Amino acid sequence: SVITPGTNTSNQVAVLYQDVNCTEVNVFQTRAGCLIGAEHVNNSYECDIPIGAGICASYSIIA
Amino acid sequence: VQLVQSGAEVKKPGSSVKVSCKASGGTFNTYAINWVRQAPGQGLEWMGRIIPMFGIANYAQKFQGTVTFTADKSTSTAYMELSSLRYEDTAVYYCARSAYYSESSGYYLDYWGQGTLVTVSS
Amino acid sequence: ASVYAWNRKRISNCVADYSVLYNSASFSTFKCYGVSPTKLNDLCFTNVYADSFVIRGDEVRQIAPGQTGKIADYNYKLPDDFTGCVIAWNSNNLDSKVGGNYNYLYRLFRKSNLKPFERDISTEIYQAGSTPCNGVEGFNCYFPLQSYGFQPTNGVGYQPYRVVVLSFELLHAPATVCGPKKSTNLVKNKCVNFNFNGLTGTGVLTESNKKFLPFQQFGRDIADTTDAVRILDITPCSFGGV
Amino acid sequence: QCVNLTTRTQLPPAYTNSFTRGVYYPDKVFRSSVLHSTQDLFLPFFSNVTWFHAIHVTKRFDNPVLPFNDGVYFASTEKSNIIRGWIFGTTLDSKTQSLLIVNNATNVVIKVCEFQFCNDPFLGVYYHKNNKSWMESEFRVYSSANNCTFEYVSQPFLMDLEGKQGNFKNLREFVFKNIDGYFKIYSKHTPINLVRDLPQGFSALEPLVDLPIGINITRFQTLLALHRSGDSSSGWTAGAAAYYVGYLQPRTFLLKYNENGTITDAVDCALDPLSETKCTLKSFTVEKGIYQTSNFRVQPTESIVRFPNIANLCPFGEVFNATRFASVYAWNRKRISNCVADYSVLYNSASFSTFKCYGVSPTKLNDLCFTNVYA
Amino acid sequence: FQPTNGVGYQPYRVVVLSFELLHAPATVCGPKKSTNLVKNKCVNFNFNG
Amino acid sequence: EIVLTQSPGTLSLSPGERATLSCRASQSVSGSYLAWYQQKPGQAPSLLIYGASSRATGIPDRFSGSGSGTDFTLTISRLEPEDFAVYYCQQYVNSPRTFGQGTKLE
Ligand SMILES: *[C@@H]1O[C@H](CO)[C@@H](O[C@@H]2O[C@H](CO)[C@@H](O)[C@H](O)[C@H]2NC(C)=O)[C@H](O)[C@H]1NC(C)=O
Ligand SMILES: *[C@@H]1O[C@H](CO)[C@@H](O[C@@H]2O[C@H](CO)[C@@H](O)[C@H](O)[C@H]2NC(C)=O)[C@H](O)[C@H]1NC(C)=O
Ligand SMILES: *[C@@H]1O[C@H](CO)[C@@H](O)[C@H](O)[C@H]1NC(C)=O
Ligand SMILES: *[C@@H]1O[C@H](CO)[C@@H](O)[C@H](O)[C@H]1NC(C)=O
Ligand SMILES: *[C@@H]1O[C@H](CO)[C@@H](O)[C@H](O)[C@H]1NC(C)=O
Ligand SMILES: *[C@@H]1O[C@H](CO)[C@@H](O)[C@H](O)[C@H]1NC(C)=O
Ligand SMILES: *[C@@H]1O[C@H](CO)[C@@H](O)[C@H](O)[C@H]1NC(C)=O
Ligand SMILES: *[C@@H]1O[C@H](CO)[C@@H](O)[C@H](O)[C@H]1NC(C)=O
Repeated sequence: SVITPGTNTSNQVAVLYQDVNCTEVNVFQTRAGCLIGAEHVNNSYECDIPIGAGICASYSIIA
Repeated sequence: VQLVQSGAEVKKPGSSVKVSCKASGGTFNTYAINWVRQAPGQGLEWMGRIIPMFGIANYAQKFQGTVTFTADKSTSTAYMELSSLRYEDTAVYYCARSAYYSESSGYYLDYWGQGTLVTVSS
Repeated sequence: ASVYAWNRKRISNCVADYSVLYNSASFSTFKCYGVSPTKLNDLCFTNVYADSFVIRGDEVRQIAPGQTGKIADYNYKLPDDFTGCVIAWNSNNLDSKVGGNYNYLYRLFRKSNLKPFERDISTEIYQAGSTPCNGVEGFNCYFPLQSYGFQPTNGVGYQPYRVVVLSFELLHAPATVCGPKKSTNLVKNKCVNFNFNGLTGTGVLTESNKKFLPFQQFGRDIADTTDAVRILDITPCSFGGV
Repeated sequence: QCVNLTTRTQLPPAYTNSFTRGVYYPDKVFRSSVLHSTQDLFLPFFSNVTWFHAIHVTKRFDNPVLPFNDGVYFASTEKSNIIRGWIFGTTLDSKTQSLLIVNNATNVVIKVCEFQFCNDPFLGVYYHKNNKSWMESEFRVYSSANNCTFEYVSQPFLMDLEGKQGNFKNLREFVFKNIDGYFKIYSKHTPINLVRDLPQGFSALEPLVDLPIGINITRFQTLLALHRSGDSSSGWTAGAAAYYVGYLQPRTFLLKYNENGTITDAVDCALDPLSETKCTLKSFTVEKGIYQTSNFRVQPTESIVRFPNIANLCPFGEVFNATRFASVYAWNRKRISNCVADYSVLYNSASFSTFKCYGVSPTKLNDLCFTNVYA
Repeated sequence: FQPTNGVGYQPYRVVVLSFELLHAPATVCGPKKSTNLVKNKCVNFNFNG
Repeated sequence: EIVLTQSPGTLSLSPGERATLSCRASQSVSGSYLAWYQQKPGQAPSLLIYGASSRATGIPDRFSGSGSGTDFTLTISRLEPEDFAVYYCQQYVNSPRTFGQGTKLE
């Protein structure tokens, strides 16, 4: 899955491998898979790009 | 069927020579031509073979770089060139036939020419 | 030319008379694949590729696409689609000589099968054993090339067939070769059956304001259907429901 | 007659980054205002291409051997027409049929023939100090040409031949492809106003010609025109120019046309995930969101076969190494049943004069299932 | 057969082996070239057919 | 390189009896790729046999090969005065068609 904030906004891209333990191929592992290219933060905001399993992403790209 | 050979060559040491084996009609295309040294008072040594259709000549390790094999598709004549006359190169070279094929795997010398005597003189 | 050295000629920028071939009927095999025979072959091709060889009568079948044999895998193969024709005729008088003619050669053995089209002229000694043989005829290593040997008094399976294999690329964009049957007839603004490169269809010709390029003949809009053809626009005549 | 070129200072090859350059028309079909996705041999976006210089200042005379894998993109920055053409082939020693392109003033002469190419094929323009005039002087490319039929003609006009002062002003883009017995040359010309760089922007590459040759090409050269005004083997002036060489690979590109017939923009699908999702959506603008584009999968490293081991062994040793063998009239038969067999047991000793096998042969077929074995 | 004699006049033991090629019973088979195990990586496996 | 050694170098001694001319090789001759040759003095060799035992055109079947493995036999069943000539061997297995040293040389 390609997570983007829109070409009109920025060209930054986050890549989500769904249900893949991607230790063998900014890596963040969740039960929905593993996300690369977005910095995980400890805050909680309104969901913008629904990744899944209670995890969302928003615009650098944060998860 | 008849493969007449060139006459004896009067070659002073170091002077090159080219033999002239003459193929009868139908000999070159169907069959390969091979050269044997037949050194004086000694045995027979296989210099190499000429494929007169695809122009392929392969030589043994001993004679490599010392002899050149050429054949003329038109006039059906076989030629062997000696780079220079080294002292041991005196001999009676012979040209013979071959099969150079798969179905017939006997690669024997079908018909042999009369022979050419090379030496320091006559 | 021999089967191993399959000669190719390019038929370019000329009108063709496919119907003289059909009405000759002297050719032993005149099988056509993809293209239809019986006067329907006179349709435009980008390139007409002709390859001619003299093969044995029994080996004619192998030339067909997706067929396997010695000739097919070591001398000449055909692509599976094979938009084109296979043409053969018996050259027993012309290509058989008394005492046999050994001027025609087939590749009995080779290391691997070939590409769909491939001309191997190599004379490297085929290897059948551990020993290299130094590219000389020894045990378990023979000349890959093997003779035919057509004889005047011989079986039909063992007599020479002159074979011309014609391939037809149906891209049709260059339009080099085209049947002289059609004419211009100066037709526009009416429901007609357009035909400009051997691609038939129905519709109304219309003047074209779009600008093409010298290398461009056709123009296709969305749905990959013919819209403009060398410049005239193709607009199908009115249709609808009642 | 060719002369070996000396007084050249060695310098490691240079490389530069090409930005969205090397896109041509995939076919001869007119399209307009449509996003077309096609797979063909293209130069990758933001790739590396090799840079070759020629600076008067050594003299940097660059003309080495370059491979021809699946097609070559050749960009040329010029102001005095230093590059005159190219040659293509496999050995360039007249053993195999070769090709050569040369922009001669009288006629372009694409020659497809067996040429005995020398070590340093080149051209040379003489300069006269008596009056301002430049004329072609030397042409040392080939020596023999016997076995061939193809030869061409065209109508170029007298060009400049003079070495102007300043920066590069002409960009010549070429793509040479060899497929289906065709040598396709696609060309474009552009006016550029830089000094020593790679021009930006995007430009379509129209088909110039499609030679129907069908030859095997593996190595190719580049032909330069030098300038002269002591020794002829060692003395020459290079003339200021540069040229870029790149290699195409099979990729899928999404192209966006205009109301006209030209190609205005293109994107490489396999460049980065952003371009991947642009190709997936069949659009050049991607709205904010999450999109499933591809599917990652681990490719198997190797193939493994584990079978039951040899546990029952056939008594071939009993039959072969027996103390007493039967007479010919009383031929003795033994049945080898229900045991795996060491078919690697009848030639490795090769004591046997004959391991002449009929029908089965000494092969893996030997070392295979047998209904009954009679010895 | 005599000890000092030509090999043409010397004994050759011959062990004629008859093998039919239908192979439906398959009573005798080769070792079948078993390889080794390489687990913990994606692999194309073929255990016993 | 497969060397050949002819064993009876001068057994003939103006022979009036059947002969057993021999050739032996370092590696066994594979698939009977051997030949024999008739080199009458002052003249070129003439093929006598090919394969192992296959006879030749215009050469009587009294000339008989009897070899396998290390191919080694040329047998004159009834000896004739005119046939006297140094006899040579040649192997087409691996070797650059090398010859032996001759068995019936004076
Ligand atoms: C030019 O492209 C080449 C690709 O062949 C790059 O060459 C090597 O790239 C690796 C990693 O990508 C580096 O570790 C090497 O140091 C590179 N250089 C060599 C082998 O000379 C190269 O990076 C690209 N760019 C330039 C400026 O050469
Ligand atoms: C073009 O010629 C080259 C010779 O340099 C061919 O490359 C060889 O191909 C043979 C197979 O025919 C291989 O056994 C060699 O190992 C190859 N050598 C090298 C250096 O690559 C090439 O295959 C030819 N291409 C075509 C299409 O005929
Ligand atoms: C986004 O779009 C608006 C109008 O559609 C435009 O003004 C703006 O420049 C665009 N953003 C960028 C970064 O180009
Ligand atoms: C699989 O994912 C888990 C996350 O809970 C991780 O601890 C484990 O190391 C991963 N497996 C491998 C082989 O890396
Ligand atoms: C993790 O979360 C806690 C509580 O929200 C916060 O205090 C801390 O700074 C966070 N750390 C990072 C590295 O985000
Ligand atoms: C003047 O130039 C011409 C070529 O343009 C040249 O042929 C001629 O030799 C020149 N004159 C002198 C005196 O060199
Ligand atoms: C090539 O031309 C030469 C003439 O120099 C002549 O040998 C013959 O016509 C041709 N040979 C081959 C092998 O094509
Ligand atoms: C390209 O299209 C524009 C319209 O936007 C037109 O003005 C221009 O003339 C066209 N180009 C050519 C070469 O006709």
